[PDB]
Amino acid sequence: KIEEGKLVIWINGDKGYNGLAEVGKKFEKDTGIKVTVEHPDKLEEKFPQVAATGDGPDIIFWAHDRFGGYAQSGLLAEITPAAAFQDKLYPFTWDAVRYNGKLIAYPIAVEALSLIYNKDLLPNPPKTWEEIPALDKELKAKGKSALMFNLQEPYFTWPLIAADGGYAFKYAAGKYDIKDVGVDNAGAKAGLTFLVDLIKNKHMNADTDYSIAEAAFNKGETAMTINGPWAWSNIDTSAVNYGVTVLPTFKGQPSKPFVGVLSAGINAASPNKELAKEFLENYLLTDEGLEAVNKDKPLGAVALKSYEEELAKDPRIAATMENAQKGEIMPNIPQMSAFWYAVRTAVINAASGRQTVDAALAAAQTNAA
Ligand SMILES: OC[C@H]1O[C@H](O[C@H]2[C@H](O)[C@@H](O)[C@@H](O)O[C@@H]2CO)[C@H](O)[C@@H](O)[C@@H]1O
Repeated sequence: KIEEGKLVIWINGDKGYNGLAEVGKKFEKDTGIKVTVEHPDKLEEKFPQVAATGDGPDIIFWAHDRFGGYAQSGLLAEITPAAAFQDKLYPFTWDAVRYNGKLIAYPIAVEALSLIYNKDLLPNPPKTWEEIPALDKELKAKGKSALMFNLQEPYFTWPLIAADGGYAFKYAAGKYDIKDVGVDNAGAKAGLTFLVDLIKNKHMNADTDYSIAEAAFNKGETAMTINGPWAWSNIDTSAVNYGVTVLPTFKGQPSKPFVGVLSAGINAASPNKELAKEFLENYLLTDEGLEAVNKDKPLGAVALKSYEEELAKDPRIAATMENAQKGEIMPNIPQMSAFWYAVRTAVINAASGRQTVDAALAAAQTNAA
């Protein structure tokens, strides 16, 4: 079903799909080959469906945690670029895209969450989570909440959990110990506990998705949020005054957000295996190609060494790096498919209050399998 001769590209609707579209015309200009850009839903789950029955895109863009899962199922393209090309990118980004001594994806960007605040409505930041229960009331004397952020997803709620020692899989002898999961440890339980007890005093709401958080800030209904560099485009153009800084201290310990790497590979069935390699190596990963993508919807700390240290200036990005290096990198193994949903469940359950904090989690230890 994958057609012989052309390119179709898959990337999420929060990154730059209008920036990556403009890059397509320079590729259509020289070689004459067609390059369509797309942004479907549940593409983390749609890809290993369409690929597992001989379909799907030429190229897919996502955090590196799924690609080891796609390398297991056997629906990827093993990339073999020259080592001189691997010398142009920060070496550690390849240690993400290497499941079992062999290559499967190019790295493009380095992601991490960072505290954004409404400099206008709230001048200085809180440095513990602990003071937000007092911070809420003062702004709630003007119809405005302290913090709001997507609670439904685990990516945003994990930073707070990890702080006090909350871990997916224990780091035992190079590889990851699957058999010791740590979502239901004493530190993690108390982390989640604080997210729930924030909500129980109406200082956040339980069912606040992504769209509500963004909009609420981007106009001004609330004075804080937790989001990536990708949301700086809409904030800038919605004309808000905002700094970026550290993700603050749960129990005098730093939030450890899971550090993703926006990476890309090619389909197993695909007949255009060297067509994407000429597109990837030459056009996109450049100080012209990564510019127009960063223009539309920022990536922050890019993987190509040359363009990264040209835009390392912005205190926003530096602060994004500060969180990132203080947090830890996402593991790549297959069960990271299952790990994310185990918590995704357990969070919402206790978040609203449907279940006890301890039961939802001590269940979710089982779910990671
Ligand atoms: O922790 C899992 C949770 O976060 C990540 O999703 C991120 C993704 O990493 C970013 O590149 C961007 O797309 O924002 C996403 C959240 O909306 C995980 O990759 C994914 O399992 C899940 O969303």
